[PDB]
Amino acid sequence: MLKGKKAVVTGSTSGIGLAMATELAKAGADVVINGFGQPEDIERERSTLESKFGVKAYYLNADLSDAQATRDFIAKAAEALGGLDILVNNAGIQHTAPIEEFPVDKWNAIIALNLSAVFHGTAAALPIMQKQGWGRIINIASAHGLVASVNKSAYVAAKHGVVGLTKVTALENAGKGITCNAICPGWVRTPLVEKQIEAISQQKGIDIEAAARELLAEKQPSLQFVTPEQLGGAAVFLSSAAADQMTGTTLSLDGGWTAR
Amino acid sequence: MLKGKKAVVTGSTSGIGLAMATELAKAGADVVINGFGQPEDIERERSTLESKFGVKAYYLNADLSDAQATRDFIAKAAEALGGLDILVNNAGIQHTAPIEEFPVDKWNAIIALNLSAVFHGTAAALPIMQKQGWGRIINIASAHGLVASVNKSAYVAAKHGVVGLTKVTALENAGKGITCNAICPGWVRTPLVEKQIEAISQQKGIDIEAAARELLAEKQPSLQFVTPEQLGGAAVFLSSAAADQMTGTTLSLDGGWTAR
Amino acid sequence: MLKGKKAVVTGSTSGIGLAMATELAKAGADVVINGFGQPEDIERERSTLESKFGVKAYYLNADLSDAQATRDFIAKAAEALGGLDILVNNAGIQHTAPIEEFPVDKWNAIIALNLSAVFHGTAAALPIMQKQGWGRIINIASAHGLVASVNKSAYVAAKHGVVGLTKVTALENAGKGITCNAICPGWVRTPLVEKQIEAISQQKGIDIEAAARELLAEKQPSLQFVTPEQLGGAAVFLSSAAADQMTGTTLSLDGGWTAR
Amino acid sequence: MLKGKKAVVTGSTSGIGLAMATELAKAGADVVINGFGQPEDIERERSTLESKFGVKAYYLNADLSDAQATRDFIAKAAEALGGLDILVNNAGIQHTAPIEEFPVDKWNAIIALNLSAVFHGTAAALPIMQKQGWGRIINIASAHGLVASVNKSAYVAAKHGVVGLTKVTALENAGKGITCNAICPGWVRTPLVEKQIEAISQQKGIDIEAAARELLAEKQPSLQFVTPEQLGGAAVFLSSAAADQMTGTTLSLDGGWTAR
Ligand SMILES: NC(=O)c1ccc[n+]([C@@H]2O[C@H](COP(=O)([O-])OP(=O)(O)OC[C@H]3O[C@@H](n4cnc5c(N)ncnc54)[C@H](O)[C@@H]3O)[C@@H](O)[C@H]2O)c1
Ligand SMILES: NC(=O)c1ccc[n+]([C@@H]2O[C@H](COP(=O)([O-])OP(=O)(O)OC[C@H]3O[C@@H](n4cnc5c(N)ncnc54)[C@H](O)[C@@H]3O)[C@@H](O)[C@H]2O)c1
Ligand SMILES: NC(=O)c1ccc[n+]([C@@H]2O[C@H](COP(=O)([O-])OP(=O)(O)OC[C@H]3O[C@@H](n4cnc5c(N)ncnc54)[C@H](O)[C@@H]3O)[C@@H](O)[C@H]2O)c1
Ligand SMILES: NC(=O)c1ccc[n+]([C@@H]2O[C@H](COP(=O)([O-])OP(=O)(O)OC[C@H]3O[C@@H](n4cnc5c(N)ncnc54)[C@H](O)[C@@H]3O)[C@@H](O)[C@H]2O)c1
Ligand code: NA
Ligand code: NA
Repeated sequence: MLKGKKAVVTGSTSGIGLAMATELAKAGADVVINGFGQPEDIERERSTLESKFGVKAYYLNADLSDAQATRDFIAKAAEALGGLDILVNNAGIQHTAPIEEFPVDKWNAIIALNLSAVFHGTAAALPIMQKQGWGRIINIASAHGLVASVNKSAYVAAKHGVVGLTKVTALENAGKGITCNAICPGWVRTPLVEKQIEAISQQKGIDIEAAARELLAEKQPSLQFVTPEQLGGAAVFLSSAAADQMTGTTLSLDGGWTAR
Repeated sequence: MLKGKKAVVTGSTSGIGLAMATELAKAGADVVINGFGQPEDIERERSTLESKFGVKAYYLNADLSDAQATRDFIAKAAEALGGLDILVNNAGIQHTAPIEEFPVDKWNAIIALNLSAVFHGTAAALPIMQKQGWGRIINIASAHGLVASVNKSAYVAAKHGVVGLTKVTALENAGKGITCNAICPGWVRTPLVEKQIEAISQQKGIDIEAAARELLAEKQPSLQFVTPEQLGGAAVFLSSAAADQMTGTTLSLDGGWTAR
Repeated sequence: MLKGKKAVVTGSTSGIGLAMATELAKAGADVVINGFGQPEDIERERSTLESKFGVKAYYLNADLSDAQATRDFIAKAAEALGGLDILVNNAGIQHTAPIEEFPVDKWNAIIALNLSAVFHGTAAALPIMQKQGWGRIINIASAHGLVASVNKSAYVAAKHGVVGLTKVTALENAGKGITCNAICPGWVRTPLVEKQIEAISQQKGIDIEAAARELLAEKQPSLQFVTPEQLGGAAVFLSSAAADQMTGTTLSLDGGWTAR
Repeated sequence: MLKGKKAVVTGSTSGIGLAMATELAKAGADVVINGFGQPEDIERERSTLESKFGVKAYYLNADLSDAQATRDFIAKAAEALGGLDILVNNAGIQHTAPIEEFPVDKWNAIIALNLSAVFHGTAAALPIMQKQGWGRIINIASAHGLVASVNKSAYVAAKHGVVGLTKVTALENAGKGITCNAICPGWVRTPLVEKQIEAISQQKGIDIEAAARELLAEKQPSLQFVTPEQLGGAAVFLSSAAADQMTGTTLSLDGGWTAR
């Protein structure tokens, strides 16, 4: 547990990030959440963190595709929390197309959010962590940080970048009480994946649940989705003392994707 | 936690394996321990598992360099425990020499224990796990399962083998409720490493603690040893529900060794 | 050999790229070269390709940190050559600083050139290669595409990105007669590295050649630099028929860096 | 080219090894071949190396699953050739079964040949290479040296072991003029694979060529087999000066297998 700890999760209004936020609050951390969505939904999430788990929670809206906005977000988060012990760099987007058709503006958007925001958020968080001699940076990469699939040039590039950046962060901070690791999930049935399921379903002329099975069968040997709650549990483990010497590495929760 | 669970740890009379056993018993598992040592020491360890943690504990002596003895060990362990939910394949040895000088009998001994015993123990455990639709196989590999160092041909080969075998085990059992993963530690200050520290100390004409620092500085960016307790905590995480879709992968606790 | 082939090498006015260009021309390819430098030097290089090797050579100035300029460069290159069989994405820059001090504009410049230019150049080249059913895309990544070092966040990220992008390119084009691979060199004594050598020399108060030895000793077990000519030979091999089923992979020429 | 060079290829009476031998002889090396088969066939192969390529060729029968026989084989090979510049450790076997059914004697046979023979052959060859300050050790691993498939526990373990051993060999010999690398092929249509094709064909009730397509489609994105001649060309490249700083690494010729 994490009582007393101060955590920030990017892209935590929904999906994996919301589950990360929830598991951290359940472990006793105060939490800054972030991301887009309907204002009434975001506020109900923020207030639920506080009323279920007895922590402080803050929502800071920032579009993390802008470098300065990300750096300012971290400073505001730290001010809200009174410190910053755990940063989860989670916000991300996807777009599928073959390379020769891949929109330039989608390349730029995915690099900006999925890769550069991790750099700017880390850069802003590190001096706070270095001053207190304790920190956790948890980057949400992907199985696509280690291997590739067709039609995902920007995302694969970005996620491979995140894995590299994680290593660098870990080595620069080696021995300082700060670790940096990349969680690399396989398929998790959030809206980011439901769109891909829907696309397969129209391509193949099949019901959505058949399409979900086809999506799994191609990549994920277990034939089951990874859950956001599992991922939250992994982030809680990374934040624990057992993981004090776990740094610069990848934690794959991928149902076997990368074993073959 | 693991209340009700039945665990076997090979090479658990001392070192990392003893800490694994201890963390599993603390989480509520009954435990079979194994390995060499003074009989009075081994019995005090066995009885301490029971009296501190309120579990059942058994010591089964088996030299796991013999295939049949390993397979018979698993059967006896399962009979003692009334089942087998978690197998930790930990027992291992080391010998350093350059390849052209590496004793053939040391090659054979390290392959037999560090690689083949993992295969024979898994083979014996799997049908039990397959019948109950739940299992954890946790192989203790090394950073030397992913990268190399000089003078460790047999050990590096073996540990790379263990990582491959882990993948295979995971894929054959994908979706059955059984996962298989390899913990890959960096330096942990057990007697296996203290011998290497002593060897450096004589080579360099320096005190043991200087030698320990030199051993770390060459490989492990954090400049701190991984602890057996950290490793036990990782094994407990691998046994948890959060790790239900973690299979076929490596969990590096290595102070940054593999990041560079 | 490559008689008849049409090759483009980015960042080929000096360094590794010039050697790539030279080895390709020696194998009989016509070559488009690119990059910055003194106009008289660039023209002597262009004319030397033609007069020593009896090929056609063209210099096209393009700043490949601009997406549209890269895409237009490829189109102009193809028009000059009358086709495009081999693309070597080589141009790159470096900047060293720890993350919290790393200039934002240097992050952006290194991502733009070292990662995004590979994407835009590939995207423009692919349809030409797809129409003729033969192509080679050769991306110059680095040992820093697979592992990290301190103070190189942007470059490591970018080069890891290039390795991911290489995979994607290879899978999208699998079986079409087009391969895509990443050459991953260790240290090569170009001006990009001589600046780092000079920096070590001032930090340590030592002569340049001592500093060059220290730079090698830390990373590169062979204690010798990789040469640009070796790299050119690797690119020629990748362009050969023996490499028709070599695709989506990395070719490390790194003196052992990534083995440990 | 390799005029003057002295090469040994294990398991070169047929398959990949025969093609390796042939490409080396074509490049001008004298060659020792090895392996099982009909005596009239083996002698026609030996004499053909000499009469087509104008080199000396020798057949030495040794069962390389025996350590001493392997070490004695190398000594006899060196005596026949008058030296030993290039060793290709190629001989291997396969057996498919799930782990719990995998015969113990097949585990032992595959570890002995596919892993331990590489160690014993390297150990015997190294002192010869160290004395002349030049050598090439080329280990034939597999895509199964980097990733896994079901029902191939022993082979995957062994091939992962070979990749580890390759690294160690390279680091111990770093800077001595000796390199060690692992070629990692995907599917190559030799008798080792034709048996697996036949097995699929009976499982699925389909013609052999359909079965060959299914075998490729599952693993190898290019949908085409790697050829033995391609592999021979890779071994010739590894033996060249361009590869003087290529050491401790893997060269994947796998049609994209490991990119996804
Ligand atoms: N779903 C999966 O299968 C899967 C697998 C591996 C990795 N991932 C990664 O997990 C992360 C979360 O994915 P998800 O599936 O939960 O997606 P999601 O689409 O469900 O959630 C994305 C979150 O990011 C926020 N966000 C989007 N653009 C933003 C911006 N510019 N600035 C700030 N916040 C922004 C969204 O509002 C939301 O909170 C992403 O990095 C994704 O790449 C997902
Ligand atoms: N110490 C480290 O730095 C380190 C790092 C990474 C991986 N490892 C691995 O962790 C495992 C445990 O190592 P350790 O450092 O605790 O070593 P250790 O020498 O302290 O303990 C080895 C244990 O194995 C037992 N054992 C030895 N031979 C056996 C045999 N033939 N049959 C049954 N049991 C036998 C010993 O009695 C003891 O219980 C080994 O697999 C080792 O490779 C260790
Ligand atoms: N030198 C090494 O040790 C080493 C090792 C591994 C990988 N690399 C990579 O090899 C590649 C070449 O490096 P190098 O050492 O030859 O460097 P270099 O500095 O000697 O040459 C860089 C080349 O890129 C050109 N270039 C720079 N900015 C450009 C721009 N915006 N547009 C177009 N061209 C531009 C330069 O004019 C020059 O031709 C880079 O991608 C580098 O990352 C180098
Ligand atoms: N065929 C493939 O798809 C493929 C792919 C990747 C790696 N490999 C590896 O390539 C190597 C050659 O495989 P192949 O497909 O050519 O197989 P093969 O069965 O066609 O040839 C095997 C060769 O090894 C010899 N051999 C077998 N047992 C031996 C022993 N005990 N001692 C000495 N020689 C012995 C055989 O006589 C023959 O010369 C093996 O290491 C295999 O693992 C093959
Ligand atoms: Na893979
Ligand atoms: Na490494």
